[PDB]
Amino acid sequence: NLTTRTQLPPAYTNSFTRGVYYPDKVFRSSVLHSTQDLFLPFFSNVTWFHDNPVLPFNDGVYFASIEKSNIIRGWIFGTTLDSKTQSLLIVNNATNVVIKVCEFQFCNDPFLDEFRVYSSANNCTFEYVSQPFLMDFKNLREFVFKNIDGYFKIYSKHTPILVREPEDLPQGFSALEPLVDLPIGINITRFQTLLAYYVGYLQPRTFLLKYNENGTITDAVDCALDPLSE
Amino acid sequence: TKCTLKSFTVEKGIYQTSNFRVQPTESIVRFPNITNLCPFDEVFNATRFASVYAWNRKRISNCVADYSVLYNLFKCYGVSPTKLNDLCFTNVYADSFVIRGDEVRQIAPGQGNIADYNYKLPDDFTGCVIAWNSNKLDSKVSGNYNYLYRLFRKSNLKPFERDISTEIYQAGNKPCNGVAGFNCYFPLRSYSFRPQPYRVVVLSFELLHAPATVCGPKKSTNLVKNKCVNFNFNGLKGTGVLTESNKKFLPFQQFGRDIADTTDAVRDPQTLEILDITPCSFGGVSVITPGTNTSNQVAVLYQGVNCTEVPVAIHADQLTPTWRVYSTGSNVFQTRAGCLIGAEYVNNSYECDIPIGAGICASYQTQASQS
Amino acid sequence: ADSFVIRGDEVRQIAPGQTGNIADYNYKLPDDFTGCVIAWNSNKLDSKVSGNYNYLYRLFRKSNLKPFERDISTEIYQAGNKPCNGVAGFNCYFPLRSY
Amino acid sequence: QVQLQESGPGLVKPSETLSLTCTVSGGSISSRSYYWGWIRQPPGKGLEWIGSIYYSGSTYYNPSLKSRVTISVDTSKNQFSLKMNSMTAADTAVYYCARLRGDEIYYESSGYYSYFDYWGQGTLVTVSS
Amino acid sequence: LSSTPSALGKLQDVVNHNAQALNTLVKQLSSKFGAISSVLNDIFSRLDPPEAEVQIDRLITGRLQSLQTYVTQQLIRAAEIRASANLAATKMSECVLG
Amino acid sequence: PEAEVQIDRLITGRLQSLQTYVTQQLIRAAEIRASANLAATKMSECVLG
Amino acid sequence: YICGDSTECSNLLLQYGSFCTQLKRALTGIAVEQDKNTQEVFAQVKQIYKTPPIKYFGGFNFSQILPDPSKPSKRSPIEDLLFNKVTLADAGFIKQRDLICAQKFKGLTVLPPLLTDEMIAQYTSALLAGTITSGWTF
Amino acid sequence: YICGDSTECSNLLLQYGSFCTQLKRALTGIAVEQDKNTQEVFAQVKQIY
Amino acid sequence: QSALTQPPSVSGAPGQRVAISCTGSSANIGTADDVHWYQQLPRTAPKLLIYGNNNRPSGVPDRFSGSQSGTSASLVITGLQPEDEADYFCQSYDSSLSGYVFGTGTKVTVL
Repeated sequence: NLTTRTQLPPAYTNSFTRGVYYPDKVFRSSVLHSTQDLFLPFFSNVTWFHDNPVLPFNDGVYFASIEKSNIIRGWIFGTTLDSKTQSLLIVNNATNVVIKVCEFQFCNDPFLDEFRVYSSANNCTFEYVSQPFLMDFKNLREFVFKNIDGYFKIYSKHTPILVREPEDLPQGFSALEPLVDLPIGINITRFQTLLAYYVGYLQPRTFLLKYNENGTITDAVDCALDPLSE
Repeated sequence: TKCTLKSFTVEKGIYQTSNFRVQPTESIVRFPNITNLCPFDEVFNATRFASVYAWNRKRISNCVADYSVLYNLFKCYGVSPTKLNDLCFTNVYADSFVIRGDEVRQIAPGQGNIADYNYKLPDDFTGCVIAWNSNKLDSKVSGNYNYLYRLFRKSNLKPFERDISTEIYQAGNKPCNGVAGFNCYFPLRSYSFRPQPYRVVVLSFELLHAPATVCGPKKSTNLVKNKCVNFNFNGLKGTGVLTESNKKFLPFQQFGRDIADTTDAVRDPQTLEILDITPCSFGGVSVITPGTNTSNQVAVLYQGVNCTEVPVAIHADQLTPTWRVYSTGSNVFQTRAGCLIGAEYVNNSYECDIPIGAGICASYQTQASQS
Repeated sequence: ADSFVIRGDEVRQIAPGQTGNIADYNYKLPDDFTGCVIAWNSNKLDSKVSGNYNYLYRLFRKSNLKPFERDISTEIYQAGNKPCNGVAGFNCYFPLRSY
Repeated sequence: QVQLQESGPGLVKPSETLSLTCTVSGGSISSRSYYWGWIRQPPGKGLEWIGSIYYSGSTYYNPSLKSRVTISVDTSKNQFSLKMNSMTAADTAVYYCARLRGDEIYYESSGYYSYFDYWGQGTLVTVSS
Repeated sequence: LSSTPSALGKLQDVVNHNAQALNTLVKQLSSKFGAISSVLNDIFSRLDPPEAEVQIDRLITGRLQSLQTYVTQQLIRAAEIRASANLAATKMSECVLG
Repeated sequence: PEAEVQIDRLITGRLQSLQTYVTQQLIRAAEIRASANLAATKMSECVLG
Repeated sequence: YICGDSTECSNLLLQYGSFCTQLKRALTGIAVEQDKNTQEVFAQVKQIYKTPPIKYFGGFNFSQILPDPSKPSKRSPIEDLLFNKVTLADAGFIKQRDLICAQKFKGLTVLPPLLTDEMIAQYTSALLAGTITSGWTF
Repeated sequence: YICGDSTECSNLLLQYGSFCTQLKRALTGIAVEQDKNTQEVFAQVKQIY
Repeated sequence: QSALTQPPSVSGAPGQRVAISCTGSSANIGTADDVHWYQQLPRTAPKLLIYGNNNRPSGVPDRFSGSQSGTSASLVITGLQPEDEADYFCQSYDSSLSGYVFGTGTKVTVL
């Protein structure tokens, strides 16, 4: 069902030391690893929204949501959002998550109340109904969506925060553990969400990661970010 | 010492001659305990096949392949065909299709047909293909109405990217929609053979794996710990001792890596524990002699090893547990420089004659005989 | 100057480290080979529609070849894990083939 | 309407051959493309996990059952077999076939969690006799 | 000596140069030198000897160059330490013994 | 597959040229180090006393 | 270091031949040169001198440079302070999570010196006892 | 020196490892060594007389 | 690997709030992920009772739920029913072994 909404100008915010995930499945511990991979640049401009605008997917997207309860209930990925190419839909429906790769045919403003996300789901080629990705304005959720040739990698973290509600994406560090590895062979160039809101874009950078005795990343330095970091 | 110095007379001193190394004793291989076999009858023999421009995947997964039955129906990439039979991986991707005689070398990791325009074989191809020539059996003119060939489009596609649209594409100076003109063509034409379709079976082998489900026909053996063994964990060959790691591996992790580009730990494919890859003990060999002008009696220093990791029982070393072809000596003493065999340790302190290391020196003195 | 008569499909298979009808079943070239392998078309001497039954090759082997080794046998090869029991059946073949 | 039928004999001596079969009663839910497991519960004790299979392969085993005995799925006949060969004296217990969660289509995904939702009635086996 | 941690820097530089040369020799082993893989076992398990031979010849010449470089730096540093030790023995004889 | 075969050759030659230069600079630096130690000793023992 | 020691890679180092032996000769010469350096610096006396049991030297207190017999290292407080300020990274011992000395598994070992720390401390003690009790005469 | 002004050699020199790091640390040590040499030879007075 | 501490029994007086809990290590429950509670009536299959640290499946009523926060997980049962006299089990997904560890059980007794 298509429904009319109000468009707002975007905001911008700081990224601080936030947005570092595990690049590989190899368990390294108590080392300093130099890697050349997709990362969010440190102290960058993360676009901040309060509507559901159609945003590009520039080769990996960091996503974050600060909220009190379950409001943003999922995501939409694809190239074109009509019944011409295949697309990916992730819905966190209360007690489950539904992940579909189909042909689909969406409305202009998909949202959750009821279900008015799309209209048809012809030729479904992937489906996955499982434990909802969303967990526990005190709640902060981080995701990284990385579309490598063959795979859609979602990295996640959930954190109870107590900060100022505007303009205060909190400083500190938290590595983003891998959540799911979808074996989908689709092109993804554009994404949308279902109804704070933060979107940052990944870039191929060189990072130094600190692996502790438990194999968990506790510090990340970007050489490109500053000469001291170099 | 004589052959190292290239002399029949050796002066007094200590000489570094060779390297002490330990043989692998058991030659073990560890595969997951699978009793299945690959149904190759569905692989080699079939009657209907998908097109040259839109082919499909009849994936033979979790089926133990044997390659001695290959010639019951070639070109091979990535791995030479004499040794696909010892590799281990998880899934077999089937990528089979049909071709033409002027297209026998155009669907390849290297060399130029409709597959470059509608559905493509990767250049980074790690599988092995089968070249079956079927004109003399399937004798007909048209292969299929769904088997068609073309010459060009406006753009090439990625490997395994499917676009089979029947429309005029443009490489010229104007767009065309059902319009003929300069580089406005629709070259998609069906096959018409003359004296007969040809068929290729492709089995692509993956990388970046989970714990392996499919192996070769090699029979797995028992796991031997705390001894220098020649091991093979799912294609990972080497030599070393296999101790328990006490490392915090996540369940999807199969290999642990050290500072260098090699494997430090491996998950066992059967009992699912984590085993350290530690190479078995070694050291330099130093030969201590008073000089062949004085005596032929020598003492041997195995540098940096314990006296339990060295051949001590010289009467049982013709079974060759070590890379040292011989084993001599009477008295065994432990020094921080290494395990010294051949010299009797005394509690009297003398001036240093032949240095060994860590305050210990050797000499050829009277004790009454010479030793 | 060792000489013999092959099929045309495997002219280039007289080489070390090769698998094929004559490469891994009947004749093997060493890895340290110094010399040359010469092949020519014999349609002026042996153009026959039917097979020339004085020039044959084996399609199957039981043990791997040695360089410059002859191997003459009339045994029946077993391809499958099931025993052949004398009479050739499914995955049991008489290995000798012809043009 | 999701029911799980279980079958298997209940009394063997040590070092004997036995097998438990788990069949789907006919519901499309918990039929074909689901994760599966077996649960062992001694009499007078609590639940403890022994077996789990993920899609075609990817089998995880209990430390007691690490190399003890294998597990199999015939997907076409909806058969979930756990072999029971030469069991030790601590395996006198009630066994439950159980589906985890998660429908999946056409591929081999990678999830980092686990479940058990629907349970069979439970079959008793005795080995200490 | 307790208040200044950099008082003993002349010895700590010797220890750090030796450990740093060995660690450089270890990280240098994790390099390809233009070959397809830095692992010998992978090249032997994927490639035939007429191509695995030139790949491993590339790797072996890399390790030859690395070892010759390490021994050249060790000879130069050993000459420097020999000069410092000759100065130390001269200072022992002329400052302590007289 | 022929380009980086030749580029590997020319990089290896130029890298060996740099290694030769750095090795000879280290040897000359040791020589100048000995000469500067002698000059400092001569300054202390000839000029300061 | 060159080959993985589980392989026939070592059969192609014979094609180069005399190169590894040249390194083993050169590193042996370096090691013998280091032992010679320690011997030239510290073995300046042929006799091990001792201080008298009454440590009175006209008001000069040498207790911070003379060896302390109450400690097992038999070193001075200054020498015990010096060995604590050097983060030493040798591996000259037989004793075998991993540290930097896991580079031994790549064929890189460390040989222990000929003179231990106790013998160098005894040479230093003999030199100190000589220069206190006898001046430059010893 | 090796590749040039704008020749893409990040796929080329990175295949040989940390070798130019060894050249850079060596030449930096040489440069610091000559500055130390001049400092030891000439700066032997605590005051400018 | 498990470290699952669970009380053996608790008073189950009807119409009264009963709070039960199980606490593990900081690898399965402390990751705030995949802890299940199961209800087992005697001689009856132990059905999945609540999952996702608080998420209720189909058929499970209200006022009867979970309150997990960090290393400790807990169920609240306000208004115990006579059909709720059963044995309650935990299950958590660990990353070091994935041994699918279970609790000892809290057998509620009504009075």
